[PDB]
Amino acid sequence: LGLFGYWQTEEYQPPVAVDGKVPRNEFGNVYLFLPSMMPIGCVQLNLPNLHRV
DNA sequence: AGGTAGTCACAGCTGATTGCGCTGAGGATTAGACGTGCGATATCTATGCCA
Repeated sequence: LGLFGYWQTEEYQPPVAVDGKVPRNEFGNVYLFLPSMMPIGCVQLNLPNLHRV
């Protein structure tokens, strides 16, 4: 397991939603450990059953 | 007076229907570090020996 140092890591730049498409990771989701990780043009909503709508 | 076309009333053909089965998205959920008792290893040095 490669433990990279602070000098080897710069910064995570969140993507930008294009043409009404939400960017997704390799697994089809978005990592939202921090608010800055949210892609530009995206909003997180805590609405139950929102995906069905 | 004579006859066959328009029309209405009972038969076949077919899609909708009520029993049942799959998918896809929700809400619930042990193997190193840190410290310790123990067992093997170091070490400073008081004292008696002869040349």
